[PDB]
Amino acid sequence: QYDISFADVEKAHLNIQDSVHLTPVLTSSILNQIAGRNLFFKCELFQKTGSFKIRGALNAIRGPKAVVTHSSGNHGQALTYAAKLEGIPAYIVVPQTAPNCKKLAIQAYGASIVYSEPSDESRENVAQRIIQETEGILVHPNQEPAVIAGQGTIALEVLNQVPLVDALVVPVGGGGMVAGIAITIKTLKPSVKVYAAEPSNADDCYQSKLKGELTPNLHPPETIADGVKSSIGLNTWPIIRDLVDDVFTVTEDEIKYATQLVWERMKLLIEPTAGVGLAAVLSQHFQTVSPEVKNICIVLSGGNVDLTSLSW
Amino acid sequence: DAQYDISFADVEKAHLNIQDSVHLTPVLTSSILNQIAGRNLFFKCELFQKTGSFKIRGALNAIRGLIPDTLEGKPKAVVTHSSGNHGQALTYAAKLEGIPAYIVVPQTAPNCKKLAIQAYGASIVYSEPSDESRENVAQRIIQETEGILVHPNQEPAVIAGQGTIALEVLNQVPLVDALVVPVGGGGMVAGIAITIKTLKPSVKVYAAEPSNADDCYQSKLKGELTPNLHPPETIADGVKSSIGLNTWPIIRDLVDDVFTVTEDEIKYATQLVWERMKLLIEPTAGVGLAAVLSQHFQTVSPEVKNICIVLSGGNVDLTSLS
Ligand SMILES: *Cc1c(COP(=O)(O)O)cnc(C)c1O
Ligand SMILES: *Cc1c(COP(=O)(O)O)cnc(C)c1O
Ligand SMILES: [Mn+2]
Ligand SMILES: [Mn+2]
Repeated sequence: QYDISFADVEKAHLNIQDSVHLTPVLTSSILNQIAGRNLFFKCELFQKTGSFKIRGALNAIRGPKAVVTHSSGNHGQALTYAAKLEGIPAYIVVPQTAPNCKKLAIQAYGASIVYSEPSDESRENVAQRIIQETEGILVHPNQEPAVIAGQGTIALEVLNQVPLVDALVVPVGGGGMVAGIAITIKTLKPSVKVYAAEPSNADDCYQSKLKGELTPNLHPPETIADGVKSSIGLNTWPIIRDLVDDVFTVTEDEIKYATQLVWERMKLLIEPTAGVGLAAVLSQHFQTVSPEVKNICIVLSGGNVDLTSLSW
Repeated sequence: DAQYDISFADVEKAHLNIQDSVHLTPVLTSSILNQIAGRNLFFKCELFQKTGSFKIRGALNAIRGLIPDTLEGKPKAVVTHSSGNHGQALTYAAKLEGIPAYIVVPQTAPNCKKLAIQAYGASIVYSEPSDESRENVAQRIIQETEGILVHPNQEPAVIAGQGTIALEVLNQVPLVDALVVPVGGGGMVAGIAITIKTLKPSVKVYAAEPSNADDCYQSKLKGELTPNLHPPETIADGVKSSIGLNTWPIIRDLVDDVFTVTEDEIKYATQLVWERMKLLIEPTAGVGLAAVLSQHFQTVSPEVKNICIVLSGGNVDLTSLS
């Protein structure tokens, strides 16, 4: 047993497969050619709300005076979405350095926005400060086990969509998605590698694997990947420890290079957090992954990006 | 003499000629866009095509047509004039086939397209942004290189290649009711019309065009070719060309209607795809959606429900905006 069950994943599928897009897998010949593998992009940027976070947010909501949470943007959008549908008012704690377009999008989704400082701590606290003030319930971005169940239903889709899939490269923050995916993937096929991808400026998931024990960022990460700044937690760590095959960390310049490659060559408007998976596959350290592993599916997790970035 | 410069047999042959090198691009949908439009829209995603637009189909078909059974008589060089996208596609096509490319590009053509043409290894030669200057400069470069002109939209093999878009859509959307196609020189909408009217003429073919460059509209009203008096100025930089002698007769006979759209309408539809579909189209590719959202398209019968819009390109500067 881990915090969520295989069973909890299918019930989440059936609980959200009525308002959730079975998003496409797109491919790319020029990108297949720079990798030297056969890349398959799971396009979760096309999802309702702009990222995969509608799954866990719907499933948490289905499966209250208010609902409250902390977000850099995505969960705060997919929660406020799934809660507006049930008439429930919503409060969203969002770091002050957090993306301006993910802020404006949360208010336009109806909810009250309250600014915190950028950290797992300031967030996880200015969150319970509103809970006390509103008597609302909390829905947690990656540790709440309904939310973790919502995201494993990415993995079911990928197994059909890519019949002959060799590896799933997944961006990790709190690890809700990559853990939720490993709970699902590793049962049905264990010759399917599960690689985690993560910026070097925020390498708690790599450090934890190196150390063999939960090793969170103790300084707030400075990284262009605004959506993976969160540390992995207690529920999701065990799964990452046992079922994730490796972790690949990437520099700011690798993330920026690979996100620009998806914009320019694939014409997909991903947020830079979604370029981390590809960054990992194009890395010096990935060029030594067994040439047997050919069929790499990369999760493009979101497209909630401000149409005016540092244009860097 | 009843024959147009191409038939459907040319399109099926183009498909064979190129299918091994061009992507069979997806047809994506958006429930929020269907809501705004009040129709079921199907976005044929030619921005995912190689070189970032559909132009690779025609440029590759024409190239392949120029190469004989032995190496003898193969072109020394290929020459064209282009606002950027045909230049790219021809350079890439010529590169696969080991032929040198010389592209004549207007100075005022987008920088990203100029950079792309150079990245693929062409020599770029600059002209004024007019139909006439593009042609005279390209004729100078032909006489100097002993090269062969592959015209952006009047060459039959290019028209035939762009028509393979319609072959795929017909497969991808079984109960398609209409195609909407941006029109500049008309190679693309002529090859589509030919293909759609030959196989399933109950499907509508509609041209979409900026009102700032409405020579297709005005030519259809008059019943004769009537180009733009002045070079057209519009944010839809891919469709400033005028229609020509080879595409005019097909557009005349087989294109059902022409919808013109304002600059603001093009801007708005383009932003709507970027934000709502997360698809990086260039403004010329928002012309078809602008047209479906226009006041005037409101008189398209409610029976014309399943509308396929060709998103023809994704070649836009990322740092450049407004
Ligand atoms: C939340 C998020 C992730 C990572 O999910 P975790 O469960 O936090 O690992 C990756 N990409 C995007 C765009 C996200 O919003
Ligand atoms: C060239 C082009 C068109 C117009 O094609 P024509 O055959 O000249 O009508 C439309 N959209 C894009 C992106 C183009 O590059
Ligand atoms: Mn981390
Ligand atoms: Mn015109």
